[PDB]
Amino acid sequence: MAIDVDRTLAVLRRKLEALGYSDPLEPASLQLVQKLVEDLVHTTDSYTAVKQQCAKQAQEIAAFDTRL
Amino acid sequence: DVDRTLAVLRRKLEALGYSDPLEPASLQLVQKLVEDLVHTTDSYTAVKQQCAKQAQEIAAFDT
Repeated sequence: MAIDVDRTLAVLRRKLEALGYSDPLEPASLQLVQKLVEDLVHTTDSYTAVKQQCAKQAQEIAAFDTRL
Repeated sequence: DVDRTLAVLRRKLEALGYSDPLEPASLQLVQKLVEDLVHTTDSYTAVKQQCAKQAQEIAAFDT
């Protein structure tokens, strides 16, 4: 997961130092920006879900404390 | 359309000796996206680890 982000940064960094991505209205440039946005959305979704998992587990843990 | 307004504005700025104004703006956007992407990924990983711990703690309560 962090490996995927790492790769994304690697590809991005190549593109920036590489030529042909200097024109932000070039389709390749706009889709590069679009990919990053979508990556952030998916990652933000996953973060939200795992926050729920953690929250449910905290509830299960606190449920034991009361049983004793 | 907005695309033509920017193209016109681009041309008039090249004439005045100014580089494409969209490029700097685009770079800043990417800067913020990268930062958010990494920050959110760190938090994700951190919570993901907290779940593992809690999972063990829950496994111990059972047995």
